[PDB]
Amino acid sequence: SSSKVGVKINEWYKYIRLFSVPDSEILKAEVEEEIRHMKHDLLLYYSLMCFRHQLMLDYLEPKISDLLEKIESSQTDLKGILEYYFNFFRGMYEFEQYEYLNAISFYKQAERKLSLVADEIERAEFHYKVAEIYYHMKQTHMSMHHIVQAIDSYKAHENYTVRVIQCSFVIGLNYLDMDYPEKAIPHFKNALDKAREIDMSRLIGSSLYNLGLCSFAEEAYEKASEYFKEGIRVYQDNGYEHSNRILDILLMLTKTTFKMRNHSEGISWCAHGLSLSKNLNDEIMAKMFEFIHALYVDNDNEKLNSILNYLELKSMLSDVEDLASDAAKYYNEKEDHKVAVAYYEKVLYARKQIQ
Amino acid sequence: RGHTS
Repeated sequence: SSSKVGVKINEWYKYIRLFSVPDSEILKAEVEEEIRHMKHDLLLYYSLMCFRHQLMLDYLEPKISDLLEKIESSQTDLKGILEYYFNFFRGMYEFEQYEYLNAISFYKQAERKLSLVADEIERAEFHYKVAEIYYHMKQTHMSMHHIVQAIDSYKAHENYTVRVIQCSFVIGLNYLDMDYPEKAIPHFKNALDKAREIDMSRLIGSSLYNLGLCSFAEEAYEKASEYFKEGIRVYQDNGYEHSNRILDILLMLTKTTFKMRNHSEGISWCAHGLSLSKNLNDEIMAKMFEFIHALYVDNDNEKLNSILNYLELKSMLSDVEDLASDAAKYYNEKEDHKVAVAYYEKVLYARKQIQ
Repeated sequence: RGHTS
């Protein structure tokens, strides 16, 4: 009965995409009881699903390399939709490890076999993960192309509220990347209301963070700090004290408190973020708190350029542009127009690289 | 970047 268990793996995937944890645990136990007395590469499909299941668990509540060992072991002569799941899931994992070059390579290999995918929901999953990594790479038009396909499929179906809220995140954030904050606030707000409907604390705090990015773009720095403070509260009050994404909120608050000329609170916030970033062992976010410190405290420019180059070798030209924007503006306000020239030039370089 | 969750 190899088809009966592969069918149950399909249902396991369906409950994974629906973010139904009890159903996912039920079908994990059912399938695992079948694997013992079973006749293929089905063991890879099972392992592939154990991998995807783990990514859902990690997202809900913060090793995996053992599952990567069973995935990377004996992948000889792949074909069909199993090859699609292979490249797609490996791309999701590479995206979670700040490996953008590899995640894009895997996503494109999963895209070649997309006609093998019959479920509109599964294609919506692919389109959303591709639009996500395209927003992070600031390929705004490509990200919009994929995100509208994904959200149309999700909204056509029911109970995919979590994935629709994330699609609202991507849509609004691309509008924000086009200097349209008032066009991005409706989507972030809509996602916030639906985030408190399913009582998804992580999504609520992320909605507060994106809305604060809108107030930051409009230079309403107090309202931005309000969103950042309440997002930090929501994260560190609901079991998300050690989730890496909370650093993105602390970091923005560090800029905002620093921009409001509150040097002391900014000193403390940059310290909170640098310490927690070292604790969670995230070198990327750590060097980004190092930039804000070297810029807003002791004006260390060689350190700024060392960090900007580091961030470029990680293919994170978006964060390179954001930080060079911070430095060029800060030095321009201090009448230091020579070094302000240098960092505005780096913003131009990053924008051209993104193309 | 922003949270694409």
